[PDB]
Amino acid sequence: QARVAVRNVRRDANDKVKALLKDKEISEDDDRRSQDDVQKLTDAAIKKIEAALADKEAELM
Amino acid sequence: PKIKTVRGAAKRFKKTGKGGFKHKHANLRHILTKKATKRKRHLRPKAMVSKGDLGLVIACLPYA
Amino acid sequence: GIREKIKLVSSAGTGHFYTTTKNKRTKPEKLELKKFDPVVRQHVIYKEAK
Amino acid sequence: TRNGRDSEAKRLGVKRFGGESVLAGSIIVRQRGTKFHAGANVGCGRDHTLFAKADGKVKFEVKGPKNRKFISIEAE
RNA sequence: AGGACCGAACCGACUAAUGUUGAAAAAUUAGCGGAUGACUUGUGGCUGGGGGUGAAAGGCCAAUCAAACCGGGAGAUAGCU
RNA sequence: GUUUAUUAAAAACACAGCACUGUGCAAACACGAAAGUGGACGUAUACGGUGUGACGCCUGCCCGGUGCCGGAAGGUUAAU
RNA sequence: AAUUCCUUGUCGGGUAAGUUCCGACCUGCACGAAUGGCGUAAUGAUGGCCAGGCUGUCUCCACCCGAGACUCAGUGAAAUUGAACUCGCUGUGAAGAUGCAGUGUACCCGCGGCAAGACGGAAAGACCCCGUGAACCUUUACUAUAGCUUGACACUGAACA
RNA sequence: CUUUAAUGUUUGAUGUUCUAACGUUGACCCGUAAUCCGGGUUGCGGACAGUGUCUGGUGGGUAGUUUGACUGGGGCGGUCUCCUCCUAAAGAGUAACGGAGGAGCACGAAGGUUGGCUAAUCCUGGUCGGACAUCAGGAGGUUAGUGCAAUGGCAUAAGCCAGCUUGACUGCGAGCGUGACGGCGCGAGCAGGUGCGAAAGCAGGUCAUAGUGAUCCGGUGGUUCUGAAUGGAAGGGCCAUC
Ligand SMILES: [Mg+2]
Ligand SMILES: [Mg+2]
Ligand SMILES: [Mg+2]
Ligand SMILES: [Mg+2]
Ligand SMILES: [Mg+2]
Ligand SMILES: [Mg+2]
Ligand SMILES: [Mg+2]
Ligand SMILES: [Mg+2]
Ligand SMILES: [Mg+2]
Ligand SMILES: [Mg+2]
Ligand SMILES: [Mg+2]
Ligand SMILES: [Mg+2]
Ligand SMILES: [Mg+2]
Ligand SMILES: [Mg+2]
Ligand SMILES: [Mg+2]
Ligand SMILES: [Mg+2]
Ligand SMILES: [Mg+2]
Ligand SMILES: [Mg+2]
Ligand SMILES: [Mg+2]
Ligand SMILES: [Mg+2]
Ligand SMILES: [Mg+2]
Ligand SMILES: [Mg+2]
Ligand SMILES: [Mg+2]
Ligand SMILES: [Mg+2]
Ligand SMILES: [Mg+2]
Ligand SMILES: [Mg+2]
Ligand SMILES: [Mg+2]
Ligand SMILES: [Mg+2]
Ligand SMILES: [Mg+2]
Ligand SMILES: [Mg+2]
Ligand SMILES: [Mg+2]
Ligand SMILES: [Mg+2]
Ligand SMILES: [Mg+2]
Ligand SMILES: [Mg+2]
Ligand SMILES: [Mg+2]
Repeated sequence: QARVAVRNVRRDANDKVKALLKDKEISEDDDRRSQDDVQKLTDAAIKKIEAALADKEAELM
Repeated sequence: PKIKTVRGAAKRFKKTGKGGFKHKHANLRHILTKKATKRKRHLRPKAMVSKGDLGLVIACLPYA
Repeated sequence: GIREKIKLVSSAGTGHFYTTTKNKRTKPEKLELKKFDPVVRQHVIYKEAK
Repeated sequence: TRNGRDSEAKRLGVKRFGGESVLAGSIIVRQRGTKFHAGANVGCGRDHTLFAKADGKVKFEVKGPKNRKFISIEAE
């Protein structure tokens, strides 16, 4: 459920940017680039989430 | 075939005694109010094609 | 932009005129000035000024 | 903030260094303010261009209680 | 009875190997689909190049085609090699 | 069933079926400067165009934009 | 999902183990109702997955029969090619060296084999950019134009409301 | 005039009747043993339909073309002319998709002159009143101000206020700056005529450097310069202007 929340943020994020493409306020370059930071952010938030999960999984097992 | 004259340069330089050409000064055709009287007054007389341009004017006016 | 062009035109015989601009918006009162009419070759009044 | 504009250089400064003989009329200095001031036989024009009112040699001085440069033209 | 079923001739061309200065400018070999049908085939006819024809692929129109071939304008033009 | 003769046989094209639409016959429509001809020696249970694609259950909301079908008091508007 | 970017989403199933598959969830980046939606018996040289049988596909290759390859005789090509007395290294260098420097090594010449190099052969790169290049194709690009459509006048007349 | 109504005059349109142009891809007759065509007879339409010329709309159905360039490949973004400063190496000039900002105006006074005046900032006092509203004094001394970016100037002020005024002037211009050039700028002085000043004198816009647009094509005013036989005229030129 958590990764899912994280990801939903991936989704608005790209949405915002995606949208700053028309209204040419961003170079197609700009755009790729950023969407990548968002990926970086998302992977990171997740790996955290999985550290946590693992911490606990240790307990339960 | 007779070289044909650049019919339009002939309408803008007139050949002069010693050999140069005289022409009218540009910049005196409109947008006039905004220009100085000194300025305009000096663009009234005619003028001699420059050392650098004869080349081109003679080129155009082979029968001048 | 905004500032209209106008002629001021010899009050003497001649059709000769000087040329200038005014702020029509805030100054609608026909401009008017002694200027030199080089035709009559004297200094006459010069009127008109939209 | 988006740079990369400049204006064309107005070709300023001294045109005739001290001692140069000039003809009445010539331009001894171009300048925006009166970096130099007109002295004797030197007119200052309406852009502060200083010129010669007289043929002579160019003379630079610092005169004045304010210690200002002046350009004059001595007859030669 | 049937754009029905298996299967030669016939018509196709799905896969593989060979071949690739080939036996061949598209094939051979083993397998493959159709096989009374919108089937297939001989002879002749008709449709012509911004035109034809096309169960549509921009396919086909004489070993080719996002505009055939031949002759002409013609030594087009080539700030390129 | 068709298709890229010669790298694609397919999920693409076609299909029966469905719908919209045009067409009253010297039909629409198409080949034609035209005459002519096809449509058809047919006649709306016919014929062209377009989309969808057996059959079953079905096919909701929006007509502002853009088409088209109508109306029309007004505004502007061609030759003359 | 022939649609899902994150994505091998999560759960379930199948497996020793399954990024595929099947069944589920809804978080549908970006399904959806004749540009049809969801189903569907049959059909399919159609796409994905599974299993039995099968096996040289494989562990891992062995032997064998045939056509070549090899030798003799006859005939007799090809692409290519500035010229060659045509080695390895390490360096240098228009920057990846048979050819330069240094050095190592090598008696002269075939034959059968193998393809690591000769940036090997073939086609004046198809990608890329350039040219005020070409050509098709699109459209509420520009400009024209066949078609269709509006009116006036002409062929075109007489009465009337 | 409003608004209205009505006979009439003008001009349009709309409808109905007719038949004789015109249509007939109804019928029958002859050429003619012929599905063509022609002529004829008849019926049906009928000045409509249709066609020519002119005209408005529609018109990727078709056609010719256009669709910039810089760029640390191209594209995307950004940029394109002008002005100030730095880079720029103490004359000039000097590049980058180098670092910073501004212009596409404003003003008949914000111009000319003659006379006159002089800021900021802080301290101290005292109405509201504050760190800064006005006033006093002192300090200070141009940090202020300059219509606007930045640089250079400015006290003799170029800063600020008044009076009179139109030099924001017409012809020219020795001489010089700066540009490949087109051009741009500076200029004493000369003639005419002016404004201020008792007068020496100052004034051809504005402290200066941005505030811009070649040529062609026309438009407007002026000048007999030209005027296609001649006199005029159109048109053209010249000067001012859009
Ligand atoms: Mg003129
Ligand atoms: Mg059968
Ligand atoms: Mg095939
Ligand atoms: Mg076979
Ligand atoms: Mg069979
Ligand atoms: Mg045949
Ligand atoms: Mg295609
Ligand atoms: Mg062919
Ligand atoms: Mg062509
Ligand atoms: Mg030719
Ligand atoms: Mg040639
Ligand atoms: Mg089939
Ligand atoms: Mg093929
Ligand atoms: Mg139909
Ligand atoms: Mg379909
Ligand atoms: Mg599934
Ligand atoms: Mg619907
Ligand atoms: Mg479907
Ligand atoms: Mg031999
Ligand atoms: Mg080596
Ligand atoms: Mg090497
Ligand atoms: Mg060998
Ligand atoms: Mg080999
Ligand atoms: Mg090669
Ligand atoms: Mg090449
Ligand atoms: Mg090429
Ligand atoms: Mg076109
Ligand atoms: Mg470019
Ligand atoms: Mg310097
Ligand atoms: Mg230097
Ligand atoms: Mg001032
Ligand atoms: Mg004074
Ligand atoms: Mg105080
Ligand atoms: Mg005449
Ligand atoms: Mg005459």
